[PDB]
Amino acid sequence: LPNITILATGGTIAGLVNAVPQLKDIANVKGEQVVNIGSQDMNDNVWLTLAKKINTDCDKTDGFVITHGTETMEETAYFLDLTVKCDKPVVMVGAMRPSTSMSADGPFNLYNAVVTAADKASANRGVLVVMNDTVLDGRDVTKTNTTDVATFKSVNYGPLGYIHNGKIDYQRTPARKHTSDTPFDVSKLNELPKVGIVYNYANASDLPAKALVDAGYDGIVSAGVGNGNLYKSVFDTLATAAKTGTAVVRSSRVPTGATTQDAEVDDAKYGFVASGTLNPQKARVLLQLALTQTKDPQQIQQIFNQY
Amino acid sequence: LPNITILATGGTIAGAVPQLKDIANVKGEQVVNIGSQDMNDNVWLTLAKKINTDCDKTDGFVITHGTETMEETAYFLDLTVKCDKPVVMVGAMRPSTSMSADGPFNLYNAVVTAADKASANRGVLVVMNDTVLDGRDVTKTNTTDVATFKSVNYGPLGYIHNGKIDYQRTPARKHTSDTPFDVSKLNELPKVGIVYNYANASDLPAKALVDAGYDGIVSAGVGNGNLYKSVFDTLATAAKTGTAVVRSSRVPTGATTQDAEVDDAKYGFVASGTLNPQKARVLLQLALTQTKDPQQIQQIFNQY
Amino acid sequence: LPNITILATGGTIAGGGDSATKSNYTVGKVGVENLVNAVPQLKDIANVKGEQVVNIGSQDMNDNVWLTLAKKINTDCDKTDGFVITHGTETMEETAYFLDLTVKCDKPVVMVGAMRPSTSMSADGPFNLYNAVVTAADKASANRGVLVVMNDTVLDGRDVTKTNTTDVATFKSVNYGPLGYIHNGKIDYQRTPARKHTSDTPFDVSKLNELPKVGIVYNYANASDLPAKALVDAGYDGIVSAGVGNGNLYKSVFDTLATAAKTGTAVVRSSRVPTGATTQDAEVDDAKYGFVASGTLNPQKARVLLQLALTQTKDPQQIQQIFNQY
Amino acid sequence: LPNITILATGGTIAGGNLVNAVPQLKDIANVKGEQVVNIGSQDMNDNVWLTLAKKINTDCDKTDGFVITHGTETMEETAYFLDLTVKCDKPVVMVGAMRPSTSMSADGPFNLYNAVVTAADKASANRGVLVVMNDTVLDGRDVTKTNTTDVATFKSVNYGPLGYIHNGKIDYQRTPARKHTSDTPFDVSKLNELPKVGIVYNYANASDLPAKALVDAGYDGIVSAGVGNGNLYKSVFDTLATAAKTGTAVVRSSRVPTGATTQDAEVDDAKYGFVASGTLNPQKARVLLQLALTQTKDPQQIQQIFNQY
Repeated sequence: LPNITILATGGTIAGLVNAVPQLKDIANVKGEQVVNIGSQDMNDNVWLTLAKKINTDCDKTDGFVITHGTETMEETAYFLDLTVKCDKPVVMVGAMRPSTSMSADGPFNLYNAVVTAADKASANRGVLVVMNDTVLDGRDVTKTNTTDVATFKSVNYGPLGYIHNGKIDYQRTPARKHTSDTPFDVSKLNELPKVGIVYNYANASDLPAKALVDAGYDGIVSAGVGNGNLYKSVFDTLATAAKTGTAVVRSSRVPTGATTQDAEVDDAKYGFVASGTLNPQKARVLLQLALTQTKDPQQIQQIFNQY
Repeated sequence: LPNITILATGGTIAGAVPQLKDIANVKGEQVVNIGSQDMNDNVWLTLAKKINTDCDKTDGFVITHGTETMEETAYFLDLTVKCDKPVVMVGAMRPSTSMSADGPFNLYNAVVTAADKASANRGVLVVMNDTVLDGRDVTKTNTTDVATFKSVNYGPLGYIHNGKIDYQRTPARKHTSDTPFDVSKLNELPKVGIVYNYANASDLPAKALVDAGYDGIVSAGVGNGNLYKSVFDTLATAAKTGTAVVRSSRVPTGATTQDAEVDDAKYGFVASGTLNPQKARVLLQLALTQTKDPQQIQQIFNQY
Repeated sequence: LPNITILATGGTIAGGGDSATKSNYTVGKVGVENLVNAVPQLKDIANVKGEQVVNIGSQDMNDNVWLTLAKKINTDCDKTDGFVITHGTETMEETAYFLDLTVKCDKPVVMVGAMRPSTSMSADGPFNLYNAVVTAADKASANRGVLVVMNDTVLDGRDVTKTNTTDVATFKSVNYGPLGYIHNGKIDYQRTPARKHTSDTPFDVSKLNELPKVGIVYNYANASDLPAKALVDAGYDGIVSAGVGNGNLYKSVFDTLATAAKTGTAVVRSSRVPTGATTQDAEVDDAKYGFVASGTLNPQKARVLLQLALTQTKDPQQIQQIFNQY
Repeated sequence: LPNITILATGGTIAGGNLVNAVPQLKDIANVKGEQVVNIGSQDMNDNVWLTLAKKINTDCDKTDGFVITHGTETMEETAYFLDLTVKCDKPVVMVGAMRPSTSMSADGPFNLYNAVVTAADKASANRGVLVVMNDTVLDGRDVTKTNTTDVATFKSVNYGPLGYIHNGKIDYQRTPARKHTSDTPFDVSKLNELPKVGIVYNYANASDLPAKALVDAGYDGIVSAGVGNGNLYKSVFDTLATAAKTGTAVVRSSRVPTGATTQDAEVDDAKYGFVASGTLNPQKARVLLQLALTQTKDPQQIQQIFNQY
């Protein structure tokens, strides 16, 4: 029986081997509370702590399972998918319903979560998210509904596998480079570059973007309209901010599809970076990491076409 | 034949479409000519006033418009148009010069819809990719796909095949002539901005708006309308002083619900239901022309 | 508190289970009682009582269960505030649309089921059950036709279908969307069906003892016409074709159906494609062959309407008007 | 430029050969074209399938890649057949139109440009047979028609597309895992007919006649479009259990459009000799069953086949 480590970052999602005695029939389960906060307050600090831990105790066990809140689970998963160097399955799991309500999704999610982490096939596929009998990759997965237990879907490329009765039928694996193939190492960092997001919409104010420049942010991510477009005010503010070193990334408020390279905006003339299929939140995770390597817009783009 | 007035706000989306002479006597006039990413309050008031002013001179209106903020203009017109004739919007996701451009057939179908007597009393309508969609619920789901506009929470109202519409639904929230919103006497609208939530979110953006005396702030929260700590503080205090705060969500479907995760009564906050951040901004604005009391905005937010 | 009656048709979707035959009235009654006890919270929103009308897996649903359910609901209308019917998920969408068409009662009738065994981890039964009761007890659910409540969403009997084989979120209205969503015991209703249902249809099954025979044939590359010929040779009143694309037919299937239609069999062209309408005279010249186009109705659902239409008329044009009204 | 062979199977999907209808075609490849057949896809059949496979596997060495024009109705069926039987390693891309070529906003022209664009990409190879529709690249195993009239109807409903196409460039982030093309034991080059496989539908009060008729005419295999996770109406179950006994191959699939029919979940497969088709819908599963029947009539082995391709 495999040894599996459950790393908690918050409250319990089930009720732990007491809560779900079935866990004992699939693996040797050990657990440790790494931190305790709501996911809406997730930060650089916790992020760095988790990747560090995973990298540290990586040889001490056969796989990890991370309980996390759902609010920003898509952010954390992507950051780990980029920064973890361990070659053992790292699986994230949460619950849409409180462990004390009727029909709590937590226990079964957990069990499937463990099952996934403990399957030899689950290795080498990146940081994984297991929700609603589905295995999802940390890159494409995202929360598509506010309350539904089925909210987590890889909206662009789809799931990796499905789980029935503790058996998984994998029929896909991600192509973009992840984990041990990324040049990203935070083992040595204590803080990450400052990157923020601004939203576009009709009559968009420039203050938010201006306020970010004046605080000297390293990076700004634009959640544009349509295929990455920006409202006049935001555009001007960002283009000058792209000439004073601030790395500017064009992404989109639209939940599926890519923000293509020089199509709607002449990225070249201004030095903007197109996020591709990464939503504002994810594009932010990648800008942050790239800004610990280079500061060259032409080099950040190449990063966005690879990871 | 019916008389149809096309109101253009941008470049063409077709080319024209000779088949249109088969369904209506079509008239048109440019109103503005901008990409929709720079759409603003001015164009809005202008479109509404015109619609309400020429309302009797036509059998129905068709508005050509860019796809980026269509869902925003649609809802505003949905709340402010007092005309009882069909108002329908169309765009094209492909340039008219392109192979397999969608604009031409989209426009045809748009006119078909405005010319159908059954299209009345349904609110402002968006017609794309052979589907009729209501102003409130429609949003852009994909950056480039021709089938991008979907009513992701409650579904479409009708589908069009060979020029006829199978209508099986009608929006229940109040719209057009049933709203207390009159923008005729207006030349300006309350200032409402939007801030995004995410891990480590900065409170600067939220701070800047407050410092500029914005009338209202819409939060695009994480999950069911939750806020990152810093943002939460800034916004809680801001509400104490008289700023209208609306919790909406960055998550594309599902409602941001009243008092589930955040204690709305305690902090003077408003929950937007199924309105996304950008649509939530539209109703908050108009709401601000009526009241400023949180419980009254909340009730407006439950009605329209 | 409202009085809600639960009519069960199969296994228990919440709790531990009996293993009882439940053919005995008294025992069936005790079986629905154990449900209330399995979901204590049900006591805070309604006085719940009930009985076991039948007990079969839903793969074995049949005309007889339907005539019974319909008659029962129509008969007990006065005695209660609303109905909640527990049903297996396999053919839930068929039963819902039959009731949607034959129920004359004006109180809410709501169907509910579960994709997970009630003894399973994270069983969905209990909460579906609770939310069905909430829906049945809400005065705003009145007049919306028969309803299916699953996974916090209120659905209408006409458009609802099962989209996935095992997902708890499988029930969706794939063409027109849901009617309302339930958060914390409250329903956000923003739509209501526009097609006539329940008391506004002319279908009365109250004196009926059996229904016209209607079967379904599938189309695919190289399809055989034997299945179609079998239903005709047995004298079926009607045949529904699950066609390819916009209701098209494979060559051999067309030939058989053309003759069937000319000699008394009612023929409805539907589609195996899970969303969108099979439209009149688009891909097939319906008027020349005497065929009916099903609209957004899928094969199973179109079967349900063709049966009812055949109690009224056997004329294709009249039947076609019916597929356009219900 | 690559030499791309457009094989057409019906009317033209562009034009109000196709090279003059889509001038842009010439910027990206050398187009040669033959009309292999001219039927509407609702009449697609075993003979055309046998013909198409042999063709591609014949002229494999003579070109850089294939673009097959096909009606939408059974596209998803041919796609899978050719996915189990093509032996070429060059890209074989399928494509069609949901709107008539003479139509306003016809989709055929751009669809075609993109199929050619797809067949010419060095990346598009070793991914199985492909179906390119509406700016998307889909494998022939999961792709299926989702709506009766929507130009966007083709989706791989269980696993997602292989890539997206913008301005002539493909962003591939997925390749199909199941074995396809050259890695399959399935060889049709010496065949003239395929085993006889039919489909029966399940629903409330379902008749057993359709099933009985296939059995009595001695079909080799039958595919059940079941309810839920492949379950069967009583009467149909019965007829089917005996059929297996009489040596008929029986595969449980589902009328439900997504998700998998699981083995020994709702029906005791071992007890009756049934095979559960997994994520294969009833018409995709007939294709695999026919092929598998050209190697074995053993249930346990057919199953295993449904678990590999």
